Amino acid sequence: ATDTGGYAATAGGNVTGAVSKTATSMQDIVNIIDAARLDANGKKVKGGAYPLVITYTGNEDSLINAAAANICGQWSKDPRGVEIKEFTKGITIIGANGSSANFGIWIKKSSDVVVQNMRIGYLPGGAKDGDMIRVDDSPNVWVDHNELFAANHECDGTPDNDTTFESAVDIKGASNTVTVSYNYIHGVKKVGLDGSSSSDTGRNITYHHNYYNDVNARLPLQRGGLVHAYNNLYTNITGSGLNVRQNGQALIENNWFEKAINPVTSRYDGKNFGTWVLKGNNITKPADFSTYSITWTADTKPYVNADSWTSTGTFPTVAYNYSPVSAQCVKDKLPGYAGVGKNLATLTSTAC
Repeated sequence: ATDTGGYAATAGGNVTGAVSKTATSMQDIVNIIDAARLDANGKKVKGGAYPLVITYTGNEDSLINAAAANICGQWSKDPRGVEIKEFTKGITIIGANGSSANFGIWIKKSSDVVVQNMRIGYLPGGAKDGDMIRVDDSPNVWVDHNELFAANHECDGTPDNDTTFESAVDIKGASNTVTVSYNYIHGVKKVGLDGSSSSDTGRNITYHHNYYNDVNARLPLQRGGLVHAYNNLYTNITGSGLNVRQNGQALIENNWFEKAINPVTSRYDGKNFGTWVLKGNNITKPADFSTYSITWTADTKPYVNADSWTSTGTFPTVAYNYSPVSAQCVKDKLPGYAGVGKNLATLTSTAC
C-alpha cells in the first residue's frame, strides 16, 4: 500500500524484490546502502540496484544520556548522520523496538524513502548542520512514528545563537510530496522548515497525528505551497507554531492547541502573508484562547496572527483520502499512538 494519510504516496522499500538487511550500527547502514548500489556483476546502478528494508537494531542510549547531561557540549562536536543520496529504488529504515540513534538521516535527491520507528535525540553538531531528519530535493518521503528530541534551550555563545541543536524535520528543495506523521517531537527549538528561503517556495506537505511538546517554533515555517496539518497535538509551544509565509496555503483541521504562543501566524517577512483555513480544532473562536492558554504577540515587521481565529484564504481539494478523528480524541488518545514502540499504531475513530 502507498497510502500515508498525506501527499506522499510510497511504500518505501516494502515492494516486490526488496532485500531485507539488519543494521546494528550507523556504519552498517552506510555499508548496506552502498552495497545496494551494485548489480549482479559488481557494477553500480544509478539510483540503486534493488529496493531495501533496513531494520536498525542499534542502541546509542549512552551517547544520548551523556549528551542530555551536558546539553551545551553538543553543538561544537562533529555532526553524525547517514546520507541517503540519489537512491530511488525504494528504501525503508525501521528501527527495532528498543533501538536508538545519536545520529541523523539526511535524504538528498532520493525518492520513496520511509523512516519509521526511530528514536533520535540530542544530536551533536548543531553548529554544522546536525539535523535529525533532512528531506532535500526528495519527493515521496514518509517520516512516520519516530521520536525526535533534544532540549528546548539555547546555550550561550553558540554561533548565531541558534545552533545549540539543529532541526527535527527540515524539508527543502523539490521534496514535492511529503508526509510527516505520528511523530513525538519534544524539547526541540526549531522543529522544521518547509522551504529553505523565500525563493524555495512550493511542495505539498501533510503533518498528521504528530504530538509536539515543548518546542519553540516552526511547525512548520512554511514557504509557499500547501500544508495540510490535521489531528496534531500542539502543547507547550514557546515561540510560534505554523508560520505560513510567501503566500503559502494551509488547511488546519481537527487539531488540539494548548499552552501555545502564536500558534498560527505569518511573520518575519513583513509581506506576502500566507493563508489558512481553520476547522474542527479545539479552538473555535477567540473565547477559547483563555481556556487553552493561547497567547499572541506582535512582531517588529508587519505580520498577521489568527487572533480572530477565522479563515483568511482558501485551500484546494485534498487530493488524498484521510479520515480525521476529533480534536478531543487526539487530545485523549494521540500520546499512545505517536512515537516509537507503538508498533506503528494508528488512531481511528473506533478508538475514540
